[PDB]
Amino acid sequence: KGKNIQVVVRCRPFNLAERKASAHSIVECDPVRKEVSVRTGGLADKSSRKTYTFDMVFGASTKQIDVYRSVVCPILDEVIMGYNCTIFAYGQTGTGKTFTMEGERSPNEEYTWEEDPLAGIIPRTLHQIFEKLTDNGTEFSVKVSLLEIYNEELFDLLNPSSDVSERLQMFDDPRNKRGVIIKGLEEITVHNKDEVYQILEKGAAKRTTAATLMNAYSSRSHSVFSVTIHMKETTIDGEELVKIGKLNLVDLAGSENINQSLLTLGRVITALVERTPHVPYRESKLTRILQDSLGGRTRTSIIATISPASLNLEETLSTLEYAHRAKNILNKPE
Ligand SMILES: Nc1ncnc2c1ncn2[C@@H]1O[C@H](COP(=O)(O)OP(=O)(O)O)[C@@H](O)[C@H]1O
Ligand SMILES: CC1=C(C(=O)c2ccccc2)[C@@H](c2cccc(O)c2)NC(=S)N1C
Ligand SMILES: [Cl-]
Ligand SMILES: [K+]
Ligand SMILES: [Mg+2]
Repeated sequence: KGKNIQVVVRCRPFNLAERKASAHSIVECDPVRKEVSVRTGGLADKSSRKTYTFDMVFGASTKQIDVYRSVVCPILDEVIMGYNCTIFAYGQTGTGKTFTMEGERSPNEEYTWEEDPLAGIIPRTLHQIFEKLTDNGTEFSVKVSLLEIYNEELFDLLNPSSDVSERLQMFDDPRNKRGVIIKGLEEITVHNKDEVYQILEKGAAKRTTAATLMNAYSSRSHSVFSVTIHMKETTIDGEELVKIGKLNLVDLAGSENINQSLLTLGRVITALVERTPHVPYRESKLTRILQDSLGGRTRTSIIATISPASLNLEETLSTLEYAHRAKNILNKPE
């Protein structure tokens, strides 16, 4: 008892701009063999390709529901059992980190947020939480906070009584040693499924007001969306089980090459896989906050997003090489 960090790769399909220009892919996926092959240069007539094996692989045709049913539901269940799980998204801007985590809405109001097929991890997860706990006989309370880092300043994106210019501050919990205390960050209680949306949307709004202030805010900022569940399960025979589960959904700043947290994460990951005594957790806010998610007592997953365009070959390969090194990181949950 321990468990490796599981890494999945998700290629995005071509957009219309790429299709109208008869875009040809330099990427291939074999979910069955769990491999991703990349045409590192040359022709489809004859070429050289680089292959990588990950814990899971999802090609361009993969829909949100697929990702949720495969990687998220199983991790949500662990969370409901009373554990800590963290999921990430890593990749160059434009590859789908935000689609994956939050997703979007189908045009012309064709749908309600609960059935929108374009929904990503965050909302589908908040919807199931109520769907699975209200079902059985469990007393629970759910909580959410959306913390984001920009050039090492922390921003609270869900306090509708504050503005965002205000940075919050970080301190170490004298209680837990692999933890920090973020003074003032608000924790919004989601009383029921029909409250989930406005809460998200509000964060959407505060965010667009963050984009006006900070340059490239959506590309250079790290987003940590946390949902905390307090459950008091009473079995049918009548036993009381008091659990506390926490899930962190992190949308990292684009990997494309200033960002102290991005650089540190890579250095922390290097130390962990190279079994180096000192792990530079403290050299960045992101890594101190999420210290337990990297060689800690939390179940971690990294979803690496990539592009199929030949224009992004170089960045696509850095992302794979990076994600592939992560696989060797060891975590001990209980
Ligand atoms: N898996 C996908 N399926 C359909 N569209 C996608 C997918 N991944 C990315 N896209 C599209 O690509 C663009 C890149 O989106 P985004 O999620 O914002 O990327 P990033 O956060 O990595 O910068 C969006 O317009 C989005 O709709
Ligand atoms: C607000 C919001 C989302 C979020 O998860 C989110 C964004 C910013 C901060 C916190 C959460 C997500 C979404 C939500 C519900 C249904 C859906 O289909 C897509 N994507 C969009 S477009 N919206 C409207
Ligand atoms: Cl769906
Ligand atoms: K896909
Ligand atoms: Mg984004």
